[PDB]
Amino acid sequence: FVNQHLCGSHLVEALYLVCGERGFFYTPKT
Amino acid sequence: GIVEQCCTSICSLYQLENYCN
Repeated sequence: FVNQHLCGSHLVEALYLVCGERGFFYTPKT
Repeated sequence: GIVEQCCTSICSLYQLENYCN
């Protein structure tokens, strides 16, 4: 069934979109 | 943190927004 989880590059893209010009910090586990 | 909340589980918009600068 359709996946609602945001992981990896998809999570980074999500932050890019929602945070907009505010920006954000991110660190992967891998 | 964001991984457990949004990747392992499912997160809402305001949870995600709270990780922004």
